[PDB]
Amino acid sequence: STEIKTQVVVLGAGPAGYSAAFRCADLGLETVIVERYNTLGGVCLNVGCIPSKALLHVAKVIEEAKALAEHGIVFGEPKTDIDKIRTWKEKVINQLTGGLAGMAKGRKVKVVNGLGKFTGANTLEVEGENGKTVINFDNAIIAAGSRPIQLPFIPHEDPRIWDSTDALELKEVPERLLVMGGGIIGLEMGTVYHALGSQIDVVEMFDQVIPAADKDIVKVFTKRISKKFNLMLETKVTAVEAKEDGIYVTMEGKKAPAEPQRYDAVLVAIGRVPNGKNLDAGKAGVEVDDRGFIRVDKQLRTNVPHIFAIGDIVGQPMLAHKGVHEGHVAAEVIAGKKHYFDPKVIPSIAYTEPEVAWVGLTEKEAKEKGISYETATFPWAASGRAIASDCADGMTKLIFDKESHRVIGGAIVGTNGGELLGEIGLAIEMGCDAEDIALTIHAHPTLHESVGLAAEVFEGSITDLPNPKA
Amino acid sequence: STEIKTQVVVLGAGPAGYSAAFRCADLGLETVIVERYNTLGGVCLNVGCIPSKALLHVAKVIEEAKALAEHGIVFGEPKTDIDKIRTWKEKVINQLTGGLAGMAKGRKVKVVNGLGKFTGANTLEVEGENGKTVINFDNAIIAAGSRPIQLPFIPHEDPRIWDSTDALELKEVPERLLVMGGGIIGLEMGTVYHALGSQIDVVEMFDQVIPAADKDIVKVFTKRISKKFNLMLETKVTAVEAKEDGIYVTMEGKKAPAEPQRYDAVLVAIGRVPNGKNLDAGKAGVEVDDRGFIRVDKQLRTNVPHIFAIGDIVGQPMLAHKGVHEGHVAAEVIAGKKHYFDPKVIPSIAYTEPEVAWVGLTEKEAKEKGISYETATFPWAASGRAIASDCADGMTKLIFDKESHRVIGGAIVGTNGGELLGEIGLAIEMGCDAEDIALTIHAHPTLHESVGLAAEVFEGSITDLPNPKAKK
Amino acid sequence: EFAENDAYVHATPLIRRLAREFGVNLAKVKGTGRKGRILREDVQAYVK
Ligand SMILES: Cc1cc2nc3c(=O)[nH]c(=O)nc-3n(C[C@H](O)[C@H](O)[C@H](O)COP(=O)(O)OP(=O)(O)OC[C@H]3O[C@@H](n4cnc5c(N)ncnc54)[C@H](O)[C@@H]3O)c2cc1C
Ligand SMILES: Cc1cc2nc3c(=O)[nH]c(=O)nc-3n(C[C@H](O)[C@H](O)[C@H](O)COP(=O)(O)OP(=O)(O)OC[C@H]3O[C@@H](n4cnc5c(N)ncnc54)[C@H](O)[C@@H]3O)c2cc1C
Repeated sequence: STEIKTQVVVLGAGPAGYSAAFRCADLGLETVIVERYNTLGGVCLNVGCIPSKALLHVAKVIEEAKALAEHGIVFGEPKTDIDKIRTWKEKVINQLTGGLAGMAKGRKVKVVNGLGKFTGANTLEVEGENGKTVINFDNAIIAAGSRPIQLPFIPHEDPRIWDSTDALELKEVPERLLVMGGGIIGLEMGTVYHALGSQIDVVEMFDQVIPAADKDIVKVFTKRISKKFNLMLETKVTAVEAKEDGIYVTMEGKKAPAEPQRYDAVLVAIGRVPNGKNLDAGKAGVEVDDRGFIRVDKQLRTNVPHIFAIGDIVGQPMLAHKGVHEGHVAAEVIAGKKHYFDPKVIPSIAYTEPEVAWVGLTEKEAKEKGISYETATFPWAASGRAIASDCADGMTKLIFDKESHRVIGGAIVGTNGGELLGEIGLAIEMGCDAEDIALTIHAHPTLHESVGLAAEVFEGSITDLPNPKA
Repeated sequence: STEIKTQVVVLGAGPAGYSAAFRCADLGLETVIVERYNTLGGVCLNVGCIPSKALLHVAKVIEEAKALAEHGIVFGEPKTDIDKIRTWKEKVINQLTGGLAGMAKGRKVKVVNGLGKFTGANTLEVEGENGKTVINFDNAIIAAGSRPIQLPFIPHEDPRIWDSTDALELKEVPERLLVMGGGIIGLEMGTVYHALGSQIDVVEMFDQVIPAADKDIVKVFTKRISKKFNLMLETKVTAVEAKEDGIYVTMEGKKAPAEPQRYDAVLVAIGRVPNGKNLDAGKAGVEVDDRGFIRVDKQLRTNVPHIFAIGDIVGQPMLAHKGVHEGHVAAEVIAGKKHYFDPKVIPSIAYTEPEVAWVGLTEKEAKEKGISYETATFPWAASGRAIASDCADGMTKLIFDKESHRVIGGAIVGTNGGELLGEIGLAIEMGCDAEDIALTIHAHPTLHESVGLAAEVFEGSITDLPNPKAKK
Repeated sequence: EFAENDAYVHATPLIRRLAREFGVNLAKVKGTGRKGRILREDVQAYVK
């Protein structure tokens, strides 16, 4: 039994956790990280955002190489070696995890490996490689993240029923693969495996993939992927059975095939749930709600004043950049700064082909909350940059308060569309109106100039399009 | 002959002129465009920005496809059909030139084809496909653009001596191509032909390529292109002689070969000169300076109050988006609006590999102006997106006023680096504090979150990097 | 004292952090910047 005393213990080492710990250290606090896996970086680095972006980049090049054939540059069919692809994915991750371990050492943040559970209001017990460590803390930051949802009628134990982690292991390219759920994670993995040779089926219970994103934005994306995938909207899996020749999924719904279909693999990507029930947090007095979230205020503080919680485990949206910024505020508060986490906006990007990206209010949300709004759209069919890069179906959309003309949201569907979110996010945070945006000179020819041109549509000054507001 | 009267005549149909014409039309003014080429869109659309970025996108896919083989995705050597690439480039251009003609039709803006010259303060004459058309006008907007510099001792009439227009025509893939000039246009053309198989030499008289860009940004760029190009800095061309077996170029300077070198083609891309002397502008009383610029005030007026000028022809920077915005203001002023052209920023992008992009003040300009500044950089070696997209040598740089902490300049070097300028340019226009940028939540993992992270470097709050601004 | 009102919604992230640190009602701060924007000087002047 080892025993340790620290000012701050951080439970979990994903983007929220290690950002919190590193901020604590930089502010002079003695800090320990507890992490049950052998590397830092949590879900995002090891089995999430980073490996999936790496495989989506390979997928994007493969598709760009083929699109060039009509242009007079003819590549031969790519010879694939999924073992080398995997070994490169693994190299990318190890470079980043080593760099995290190195910054933890440079900041003198101790890393304790093993599973942590609260035993008192100031006591954390870790069960790991070195036996049990008892950690006495002045403050705790819970950052234990989330986990994939499983369905019970599914034989999840079968090695052909995948979660997102299985899909990112890249153990094989199944001839026919089903994606359950039209969420971003599922569509990204379908994008990857299609580029590698898989026939992709997608079953989604609602009337559109990516349900949070606006209809006009998703209409463009759906038109594209409806040629690469067989997409079953308003359809539900009603039973799954594992046989020796493949997994049999019977569906009920509009597009549901009559007969049980056969697949070589099934990716279950129907969402994620928080890990808040698995920490004995109640032994420290911490309130955990019915869904397993640990609720916090805008200083990321739980109902126990010296215990904070950050990242996926406190609520939606479950995204790495939210967790990172929450980790900074939690560390700053503990260090004595009167800081709060209250962003106007949090961006979301689907790294699909084309990308779908949005920030601030959607039209759905604006309608619910009763905001009087007006949209302005720039079609990429009029963008020389987009035509010259074969992405002319894209679209850039801004959303403005009708009366004040301030921007309150925006969205892009298109190749490299995610990178345009930076300007729109900043515009909302700075309180820009359409005129502020339209009058800023944007570089031509670029995709991001479509943000200024959308503002010009609203202002009635646009000249790269017909101008109905003249 | 034919006689026409209009409220506004626009001379030239590039980004500056057609934007001015269409804005005039939207403000209710009777407008006529004069254009010597067969299509609208000027240099940018027909022999400029648009065809170059089309070919650059081809070059970037070629090089990204080769780079994938080391990671287990082996494309065979690319079989290339030069004339099919020509056809595709022209299909891209024709889609936009048809769009501009359609929008001119819909706004009822007449296009007179031919070469226009002023004959009086209120009269312009055109010679073109309909013969002579004399155009009486209440207002004129001179938008006649610029042209490549030529040197007197260069035999430009040889088909192997190119300007940028020749280069975009894709006449042949020369085995050895000399690029004269280390500016943006010549570097971009070197990037295209290198990817098509040319060996590329670049000769630049100054001690760095892209002279306006900051030294630290260009250092990253120069390290990459030095693998692909023979870069000859502080070197000057002194003679060019056409022989049957190729073009022999004599150079002087630090890396000049003793012997004149043989090239299959020479691209002359040493800069551009305004067309202001070629218009008989003097016949309308318009003053043209000795460089050929038609200088204008903040409302785009020349010395003759009803005659405006916009775009390359009024001064540096010779960029399309400058001309577009000047075009809008000139039109708005003719329509009676108290509008001014005085942007805080005008962005610049080199679509090379990697791209070099900057906006606002450079460190060079800040030192000239005597401004107390601090830089903050985020290296892409620390970016998961850059690593996982195989472009980890990039860098993002913000420049802050040391006293006020407002952002006054930014720069990127990296793959897709140019698309990040939009956020930085707006941040400078809106006078953002470094904290305003830092506290804005940028999506992860992306290249553009490096903008936020660079602000966190300045603020001393960064955790994705060692923090030298941390406590002791 | 502090409230998440319309002045707070419109303010920049710097001013929102300043206002919340010092318990300021931004509706009572007169912005002297372009288009009524609330500047850091406005907030610092208001505390005294
Ligand atoms: C396939 C996939 C792709 C994604 N792509 C993106 C994307 O592009 N952009 C984006 O913003 N987000 C993306 N996400 C979401 C992102 O990964 C998460 O939002 C982020 O990792 C949350 O960070 P966190 O620190 O809150 O939690 P985590 O990173 O999940 O968890 C922290 C760590 O704590 C550990 N832990 C848990 N309980 C204990 C315990 N009792 N003791 C010790 N250790 C414990 C966990 O094992 C984990 O390593 C993706 C997720 C997935 C699955
Ligand atoms: C290879 C290359 C790449 C470039 N890439 C970029 C880039 O990526 N980004 C960028 O911002 N800029 C770029 N530029 C510069 C950009 O093309 C110019 O800044 C822009 O075209 C200037 O617009 P303008 O309307 O002022 O002039 P122009 O586009 O030159 O238009 C003037 C038009 O008027 C015509 N004309 C001239 N005199 C007469 C006359 N007397 N009568 C009738 N017609 C006349 C000309 O033939 C021309 O069509 C590039 C230029 C080149 C050469």
